[PDB]
Amino acid sequence: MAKSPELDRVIGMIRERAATPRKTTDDDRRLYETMLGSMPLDDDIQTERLGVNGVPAEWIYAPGARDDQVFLYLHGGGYVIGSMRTHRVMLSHIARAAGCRVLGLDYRLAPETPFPAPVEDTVAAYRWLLAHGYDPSRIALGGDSAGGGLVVAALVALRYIGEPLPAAGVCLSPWIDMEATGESFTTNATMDPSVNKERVMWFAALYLGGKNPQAPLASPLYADLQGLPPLLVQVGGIETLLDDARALTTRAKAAGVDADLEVWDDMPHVWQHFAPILPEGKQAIARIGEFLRKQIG
Repeated sequence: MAKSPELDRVIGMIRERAATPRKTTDDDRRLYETMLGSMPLDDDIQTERLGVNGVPAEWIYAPGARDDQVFLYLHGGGYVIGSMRTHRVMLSHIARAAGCRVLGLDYRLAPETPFPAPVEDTVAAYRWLLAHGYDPSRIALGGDSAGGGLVVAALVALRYIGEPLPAAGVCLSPWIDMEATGESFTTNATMDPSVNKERVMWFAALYLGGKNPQAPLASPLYADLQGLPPLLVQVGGIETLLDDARALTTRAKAAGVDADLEVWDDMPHVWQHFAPILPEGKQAIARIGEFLRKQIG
C-alpha cells in the first residue's frame, strides 16, 4: 500500500489470503492460521494450556517475566475466527516487551455460540484470576479487532457486576460497531486490504445470532464507559475501522476515562501481527510494552 518493501510484502500476504478459495467456516479459520500462525515461537517462550473457569486458555511468557503481572488477551477474528494459533507469536512479543505473563483466551466463537458468549468468557477468566490471588492493579486486558471491542465490553460488564476493575485496557484496531456506520468504511474503502463494510456486516450477523446490533456489549459505541481504567488505542491510518478507534477514544474521554489514540500512518489492520517482518509492527509492540509497564508496573 505504501512505499517500503517491508510493507509491500505484508500488504501482499494480506491480499493473497483474501483471494484464496474457501468454502466453510473452518476453511476460513484454517486460512487465518496459515497466514498468521506459520512461524514458530522463539525457543525461549514458555506456554501452558489450561482451563480458567471453564474457558480454554494459554499462558505465554518469556524469560524474566514478572509472574504477578497478567495481560489477559482477547484475540481478533470478527468473533468467528482466530485463536491462540493465530495470535501466540504476537502475544509472545508483547509479553517480552512488557515483561509480564500473557493469558490468552480461546473464547467461544460464533456461529457455534453467539454474543454475548465472549463477554461471559472474559468475565469468567477475570474472576478466575482474582480467585487465584492476582491483583487487579497488576492485570490489564488487551485485544485486537473483535477482541479490542471485547476489551471494552468486558470492562463495562465487570463494572456492572461489581468486580474490581483492572489497571488498564489495550485496544488494537478495535471493532466497536456491529453496523459499520463509521465514515472511514467509505473513506478508506479503497485503502484497506483486509477489512471492508460488507465483511464486517457478515461477521456481525454471525456473531449476533439475531440480537440487537446496537446492544452495548456487542457495540460498545453505545456502552456506558464511565469508570474504566486507562486505555491505549492503536489503529492503522488506512483502516476502514479507523472511525471505530476514533469514536472509542472520544467517547471514553467524554466519560472521564484516560484514553489515548495512536493512529499509525499507512498501517493495515492489526499490523502488529507482522512485527517479525515489519518495523512498524515491532515499534507498536514496544509502545504497548511501555504502556503496560507504566500501568501494571
